[PDB]
Amino acid sequence: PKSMQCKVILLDGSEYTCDVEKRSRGQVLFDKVCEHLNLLEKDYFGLTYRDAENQKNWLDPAKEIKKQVRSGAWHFSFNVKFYPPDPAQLSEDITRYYLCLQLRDDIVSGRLPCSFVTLALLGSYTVQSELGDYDPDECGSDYISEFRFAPNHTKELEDKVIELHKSHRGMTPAEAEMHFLENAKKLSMYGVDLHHAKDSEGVEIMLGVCASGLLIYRDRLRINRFAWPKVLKISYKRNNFYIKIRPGEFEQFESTIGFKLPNHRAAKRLWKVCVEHHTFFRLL
Ligand SMILES: CN1CCN(C(=O)Nc2ccc(F)cc2)CC1
Repeated sequence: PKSMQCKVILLDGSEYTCDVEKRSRGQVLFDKVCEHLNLLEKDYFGLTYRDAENQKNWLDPAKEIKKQVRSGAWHFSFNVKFYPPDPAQLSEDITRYYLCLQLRDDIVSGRLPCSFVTLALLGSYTVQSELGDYDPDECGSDYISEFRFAPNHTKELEDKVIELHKSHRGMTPAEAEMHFLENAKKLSMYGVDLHHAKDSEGVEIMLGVCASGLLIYRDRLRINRFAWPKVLKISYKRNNFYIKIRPGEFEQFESTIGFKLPNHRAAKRLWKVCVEHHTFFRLL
């Protein structure tokens, strides 16, 4: 029974390797990775792979791995797929831990923009969780953490992490990880999956997919929002993506809104993540 080697980049940056039968569905690999991670609250997570265009795609757990990775390597990342709006409602501390690891990469990568002060506060909770109580012996006036806190590190930011770390004496890792999440969850781009697009006029916009709905960023001023309940149908056709809005009160007709994506693959990818978010966040 022929098996393919799988390599999975974990959220701590280490690599998990296993074998699966070459006709295996994504769920088989996902279950192995989650068992490795001692993760029970699996519904928030997924595996990603890179397609022939180097775009990130979710591995569909219901479909054969081979039919998704096609010509590419059996190389994956383990990621948060659905960011919980209220991480305090998760059952297990270990779930919150993996969500913290993801958010730390979202911040360092610049996917999740963050003020100086919030970068320093999030850093201070990570330091408290991972080293415990502040110790002056380790950190002199010239201290620079090994910890990556931001897309760009400054001495000022390092100083502020240390100043806030001092305030967290007695804080336990789950407690510090919960404070991390109570701050991160409020950030305007928390759990927003962004897609480059053009409006029905050719104006370059961003489409954001998240728990609360579909966001349209037409620049720093003029952000439109479509809550998931207000969306009856998501469709794609060639390079175009469409949302069918419920009729407003006393309105005769549904309304359909159309966008232009980079290519057909990008339209199908945006369609699939919207359908998935709509289904996931509808239920809980
Ligand atoms: C396999 N499904 C996954 C979706 N669904 C669920 O509970 N979603 C959810 C929404 C929002 C939240 F914050 C947590 C979970 C039930 C089982």
